[PDB]
Amino acid sequence: MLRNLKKTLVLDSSVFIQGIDIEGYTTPSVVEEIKDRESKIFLESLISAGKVKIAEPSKESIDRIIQVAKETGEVNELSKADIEVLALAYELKGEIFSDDYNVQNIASLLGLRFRTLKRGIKKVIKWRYVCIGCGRKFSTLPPGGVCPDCGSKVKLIPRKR
Ligand SMILES: [Zn+2]
Repeated sequence: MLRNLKKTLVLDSSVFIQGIDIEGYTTPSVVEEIKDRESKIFLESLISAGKVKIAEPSKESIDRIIQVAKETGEVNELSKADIEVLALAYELKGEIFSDDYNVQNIASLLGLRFRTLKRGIKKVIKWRYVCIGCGRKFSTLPPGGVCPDCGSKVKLIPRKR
């Protein structure tokens, strides 16, 4: 009776920060660090409403992030909650919800489909030019349109996204 639910989905700490009513699983790891009132009452209520169920990842799932992470460089430079949520969803091959700069990247290189929020920029810029040699990014054409880092020519590129 009346058991509407989405497909598999895992929710991050940040989802309980913004006020995003959604369903799925939550990490008993991250909730230990959730000290606010909004992000408590909301999380606990959705839990008790059976919108979200408790699940922490397998070790191999954590180690999965470590593999691709040590290949991209920042291996443990990411927070534990971050790794924990992401890992779990990769074991389920389901879905994720978050809106962090690293969280977005990791799910990207891991190939896992996720949702994120209506922000757009909070410090970053657009850009539109690329060196051909050292592959340096530019937002403008340098003098001669040549690379102040390798001397090679610079050319235009497609959209950021
Ligand atoms: Zn260059």
